[PDB]
Amino acid sequence: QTSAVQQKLAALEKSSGGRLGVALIDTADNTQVLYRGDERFPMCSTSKVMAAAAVLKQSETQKQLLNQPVEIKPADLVNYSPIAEKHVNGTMTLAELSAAALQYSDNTAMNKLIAQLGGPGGVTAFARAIGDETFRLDRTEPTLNTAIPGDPRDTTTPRAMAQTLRQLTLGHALGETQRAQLVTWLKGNTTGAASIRAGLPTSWTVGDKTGSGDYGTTNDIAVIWPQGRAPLVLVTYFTQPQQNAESRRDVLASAARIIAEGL
Repeated sequence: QTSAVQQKLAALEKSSGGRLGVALIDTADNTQVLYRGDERFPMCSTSKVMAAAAVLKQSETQKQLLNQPVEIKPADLVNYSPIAEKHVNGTMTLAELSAAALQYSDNTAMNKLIAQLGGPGGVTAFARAIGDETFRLDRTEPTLNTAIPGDPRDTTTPRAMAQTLRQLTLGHALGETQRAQLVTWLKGNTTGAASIRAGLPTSWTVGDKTGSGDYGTTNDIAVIWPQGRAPLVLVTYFTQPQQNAESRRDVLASAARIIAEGL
């Protein structure tokens, strides 16, 4: 059971020197394309989607939760927090933290989302509650990015993440206003133009969350709205053998382009 698309993804992976994972869901017919779909990959910042969604779920029973202020102290600042660093010795609301984590990949903001959920295990508990048995968040930023090969911490599989991203953005894992808010945030991502988006026709609309970490780990998870047809969900995970390997967003664009050729 190896398709033309899977053979092309294998050829891409062989040329890339790394390990590639892909899961597509076409919501027009619920069909799937999987490449290493059940192998675990380090999530890095793609886990920010699960944390923001878990807070959105909390806000379904607390109408003012997203306006709740959270203190940002100098000691809270973790590498790559361009929004939180403007608010040190001040506050950001949970909505502001969600937007910063999703759209700017603000690490301190992610840590505030994790804390609001009671720790990394609270994010994992939310994943289980929406039917994801695979996702595990074990650490905070920045150590969740160590991406060590063979390490199960802070990993998921492409298959699971694609199914969860569908349920969160297009299904009913969240209330309708909350699903719309998540979609709005993802569509406003600033960090995605070189990843899945770069491999798709420019007329298609994309919301995505990127991730990057050690071992050259380069990830992207996306909901895709092609012109005139039902949306797609696509996840592309990539990781490399050397701890200091460089990012390869072009490999995710290449995977997305192969996927799009098969439609």
